[PDB]
Amino acid sequence: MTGAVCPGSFDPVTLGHLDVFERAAAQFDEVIVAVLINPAGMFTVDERIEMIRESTADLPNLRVESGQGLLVDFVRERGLNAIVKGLRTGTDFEYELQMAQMNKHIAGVDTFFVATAPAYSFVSSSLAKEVATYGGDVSALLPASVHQRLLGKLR
Amino acid sequence: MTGAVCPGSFDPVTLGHLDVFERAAAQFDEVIVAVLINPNKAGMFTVDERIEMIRESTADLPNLRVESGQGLLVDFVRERGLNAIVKGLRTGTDFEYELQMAQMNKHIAGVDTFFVATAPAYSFVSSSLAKEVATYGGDVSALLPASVHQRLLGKLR
Amino acid sequence: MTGAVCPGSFDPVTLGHLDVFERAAAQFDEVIVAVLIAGMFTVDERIEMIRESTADLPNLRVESGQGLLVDFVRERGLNAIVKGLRTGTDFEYELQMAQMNKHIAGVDTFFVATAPAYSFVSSSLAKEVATYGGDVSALLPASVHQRLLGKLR
Amino acid sequence: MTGAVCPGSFDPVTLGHLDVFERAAAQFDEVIVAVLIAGMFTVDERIEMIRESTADLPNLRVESGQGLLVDFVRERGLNAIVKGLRTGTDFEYELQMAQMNKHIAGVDTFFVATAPAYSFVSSSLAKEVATYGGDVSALLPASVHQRLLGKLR
Amino acid sequence: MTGAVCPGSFDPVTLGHLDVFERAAAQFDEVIVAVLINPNKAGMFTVDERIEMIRESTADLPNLRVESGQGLLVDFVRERGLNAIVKGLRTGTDFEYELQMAQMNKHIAGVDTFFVATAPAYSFVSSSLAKEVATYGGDVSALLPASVHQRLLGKLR
Amino acid sequence: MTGAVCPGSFDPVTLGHLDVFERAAAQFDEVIVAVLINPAGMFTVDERIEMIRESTADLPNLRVESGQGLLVDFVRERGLNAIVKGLRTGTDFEYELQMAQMNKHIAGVDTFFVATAPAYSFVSSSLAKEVATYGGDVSALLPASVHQRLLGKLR
Ligand SMILES: O=C(O)CCc1c[nH]c2ccccc12
Ligand SMILES: O=C(O)CCc1c[nH]c2ccccc12
Ligand SMILES: O=C(O)CCc1c[nH]c2ccccc12
Ligand SMILES: O=C(O)CCc1c[nH]c2ccccc12
Repeated sequence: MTGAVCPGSFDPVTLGHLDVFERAAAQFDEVIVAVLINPAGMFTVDERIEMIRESTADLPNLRVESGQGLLVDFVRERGLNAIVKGLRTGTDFEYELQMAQMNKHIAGVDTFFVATAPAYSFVSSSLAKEVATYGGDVSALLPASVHQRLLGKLR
Repeated sequence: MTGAVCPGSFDPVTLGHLDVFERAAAQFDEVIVAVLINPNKAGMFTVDERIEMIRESTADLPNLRVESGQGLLVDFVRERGLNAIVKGLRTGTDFEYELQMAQMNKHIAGVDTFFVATAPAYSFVSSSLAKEVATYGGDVSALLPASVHQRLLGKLR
Repeated sequence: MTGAVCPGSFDPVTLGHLDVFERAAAQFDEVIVAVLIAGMFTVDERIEMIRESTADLPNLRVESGQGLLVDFVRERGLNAIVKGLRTGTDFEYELQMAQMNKHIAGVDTFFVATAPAYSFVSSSLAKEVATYGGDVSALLPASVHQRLLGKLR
Repeated sequence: MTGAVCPGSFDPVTLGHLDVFERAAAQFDEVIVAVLIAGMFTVDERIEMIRESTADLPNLRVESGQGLLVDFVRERGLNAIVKGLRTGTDFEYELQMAQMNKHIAGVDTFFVATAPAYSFVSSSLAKEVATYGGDVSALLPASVHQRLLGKLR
Repeated sequence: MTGAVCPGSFDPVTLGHLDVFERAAAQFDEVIVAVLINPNKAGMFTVDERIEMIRESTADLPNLRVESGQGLLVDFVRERGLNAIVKGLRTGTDFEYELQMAQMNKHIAGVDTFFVATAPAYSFVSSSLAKEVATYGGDVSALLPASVHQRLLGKLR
Repeated sequence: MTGAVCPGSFDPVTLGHLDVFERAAAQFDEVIVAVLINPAGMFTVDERIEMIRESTADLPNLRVESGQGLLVDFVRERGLNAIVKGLRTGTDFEYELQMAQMNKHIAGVDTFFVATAPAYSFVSSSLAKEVATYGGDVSALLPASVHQRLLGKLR
């Protein structure tokens, strides 16, 4: 039985994230989305977890959990040793490569990167929030449920 | 039954490739190494030679097999009932041009591509640079499996 | 009297190229597509395919050329190039030619990011995929696609 | 009726920025420099410094703004941004914002490669160097440089 | 009498830094490690601690010395009668932003900068990532000299 | 006594190359410019060597020699173990990094990279030849003597 962890802050989850979740769930027997609790953002951890669960309702082999500290501990504690992450640019690859090599060195945990779907290559949680704050329409870039909650926080 | 295809020309296979094979074999139920052959331009090693060098250095990976092919990689993948490619990457430059091919492959056949950063120690080895260095007498013994190094010197002499 | 030149081999023109043409036509009074003159299509064929695909762009025209792009540009009274860009790698090598062109002829180059949907399309990859039976119909203008099938079949 | 907006904080404007302004003014009928509103200079100060440095550009004006750049652009009847670029790293992060801006408001972005001589100048590095006594006089408009000395001395 | 300055905050020095020091010491008659201290924000280690960790792991480099400084690097370099900086680089992204600073330093003071690719084995270590990983309990003993690892754990506990 | 080798095809030498030569000569006791003879280009090896010698007449600690085969053999045969090369882009760095790591691995030879002077960041031997072929003026980008010879070959 194979498995991977998809880590992030997901504040909020975007369609870019969801695309990665879907592709991981299609290729591994089990996927765990790991939501970081940090020393902070727009949505509480529980809010983020619920938005991810709504968006991944049709992925039966994917579950969502929170964690803190070293990601490789979160991964190994659950019997796995693979991370799956989405990538948008060469710059992304160079920073993430450092962390991937470090994670493999310290804990034997592998990282698999997947290129973003072209349609979602310019979406990030940060930019979506920023645009929405000033009234820009980001409804095509977020799951439907997320866009609903986001308008709420902003009002 | 999960599975992935690890493609390349593997002319010859390097320790960087082998590292990628091992990591894929650890994470997928089956792995197929796809040895892509250009029917127009012969490489240094024949198809038989390429496959033998890979098999000899992967004997301890019981869920990996090696097959050659040509034409579209996505056809090789789909005809085996799979839809994942695993490829090793060294640089940001690598990521950008492989990004193009992965998006195209997803578009035309729904095949996914997963990239892995190769191990630091093998980051600077490529089949082509190993060949070039060996051609002019440089020592590349530590970058190639034992199944390769002396066959390579043999080809060159 | 603003104007820009959109250069390339366009063998064949793709929807990525067409997107750039449309954006250049929307921002300059005058756009010329400059077709460089052994690929798949003849110069006349490439010109025709672009003309077919840009009929709704009244301020655009298509011409062939040879030699330095800056001479093609300057001989038509203009001094700006508009070119599409996909990657950072693209930017760094196009940057060298942009600075060279500015240096030798005072011709400016404006780059525009490809539309997300065409980030992975190029003339070369479309031909390669199509050659092995892959469906590239969503990546090429309708006219082009039929013509491409013909060259292969 | 062509036009483009050149955005930034310009704290202060550098010769790199000015080069881009001049190139945009040469290719569009109308250029607006958009100054975003705790840096070194006040908004009024930054606006003044740019106006001083662009007196020879008759089709350029300088205005301050807040919020989404695309709204600043659209509210003035335009839909193009012109921005200067130094590196491939620059292109990849600016690319994300360019595609976002096109998506949300249909505003195009044209990038231009910095002049070779200004490849290493930025507002931040000029301030940092000047703060420790380094001579940045060859990298800033004459007016700006004097004003900068004043803020430090 | 040739010479180069190797700058950094070295908070703490890593094996990647040490590799760069050794390569500079091999190619220049004298090398000065320049420990740059921000008078506004304290790092994890004091200036004394940073210098001691560097000295302890460079004892076999007789043409290298260690001095702290602040403000413009080019002033530190020129006041010692030198005009070369040697810096290690990992990525293309590293090269682009260090490129800016090297051009600026050449412009304002005529100081040259030479970059070296760090060794593959140390490519992914940085002072900041080593600190972050150690903070949350990860094992970074193989990435730092002996002079550093336990002092680091000490700071953290 | 310190030393470095500056390798290339130099077909022809540009002001970008010369800038690198000057900076190497200022920092090492001895510099050797190594001109590759290849399996080819516009200028013969002897022509290239003479153009480099004219351009570096004021660098007494720099000499010019031809070589073939493995660069690290050329370097070690002359008692040195350092290469100095100019770099223009991050892309350049990524390709050259591979070769530098390989050269250090196989022969213990170090490589030091130096960023191009801003004024010469867009010049290359290849682009200068191409531009000159079609009548473009590249005289500000090449040593004076080189531009003279180049016009000759083209006529
Ligand atoms: O955003 C990421 O890629 C990593 C998030 C992350 C770091 N440590 C973690 C521990 C538990 C869950 C998530 C994380
Ligand atoms: O592909 C490109 O961008 C350059 C094509 C090109 C070079 N010189 C040219 C002259 C005329 C028309 C096109 C060209
Ligand atoms: O620096 C930039 O390129 C963006 C500045 C910017 C964002 N929103 C803006 C609104 C008005 C004027 C300027 C801005
Ligand atoms: O162009 C380069 O950087 C390398 C040229 C080169 C490779 N092997 C060489 C051997 C002798 C002289 C030069 C060379």
